[PDB]
Amino acid sequence: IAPNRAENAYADYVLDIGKRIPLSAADLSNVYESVIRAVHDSRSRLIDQHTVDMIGNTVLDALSRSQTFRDAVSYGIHNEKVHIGCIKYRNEYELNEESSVKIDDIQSLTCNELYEYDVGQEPIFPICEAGENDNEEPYVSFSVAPDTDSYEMPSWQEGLIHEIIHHVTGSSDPSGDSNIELGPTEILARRVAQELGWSVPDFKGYAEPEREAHLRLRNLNALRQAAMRHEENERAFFERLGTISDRYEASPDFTEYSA
Ligand SMILES: [Mg+2]
Ligand SMILES: [Zn+2]
Repeated sequence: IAPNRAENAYADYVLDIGKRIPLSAADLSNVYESVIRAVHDSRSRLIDQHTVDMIGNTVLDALSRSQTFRDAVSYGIHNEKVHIGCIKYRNEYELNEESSVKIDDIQSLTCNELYEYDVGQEPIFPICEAGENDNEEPYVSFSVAPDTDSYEMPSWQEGLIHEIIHHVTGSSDPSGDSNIELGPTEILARRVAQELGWSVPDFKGYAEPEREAHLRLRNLNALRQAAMRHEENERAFFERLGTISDRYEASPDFTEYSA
């Protein structure tokens, strides 16, 4: 009898069961290829090439260097969860209701209104979730990627791994809001981060105020950085973010930014 998917015990269950049938080198090779394909096919729903690359780098690095991630992934493949190669990626955002910002839509946002608000009143929020589309195909929506070498990068990577773990292990977050338990999804993601040398803050609970503040500020900064990357194409940037947030396809070739 397995632990419930929302209890901390579920994390160790997943790893124990996952280690029983390890990915062969050929198995891993094929998973590696499926992820590359999946991420490449995610372009039409990601904000920019940088984010495409970073998602790819992050998942592939985790597969290459983290036994925990490989165990979680193998668990999913052999125990009727999501095969990681089936997962596509998106950068869906949502207007913040409390914001004083006066805009009808994400498309209308400007770099300015993004920088004229600190955490608490920021104009938009990323949607970070493991969901499924109409055809029941799994996707992960997550923050745009922060700049290479940014403070935000390891936390962003750990958070991305977190969402994938939902899919590939079927793990949940804690049922109630807690300051002392992380839940099995976050537990696993933290182990992966530790194995890969991603420096993330040592939080105790999934809903700890410091954790909530950290995430919000990471997201705001990742978004500011992403916008600044496309400073010359400001309208194109927010229009694409809106297109994706409305659940439409944008150019898989990012022609909106083209020289
Ligand atoms: Mg709208
Ligand atoms: Zn979660």
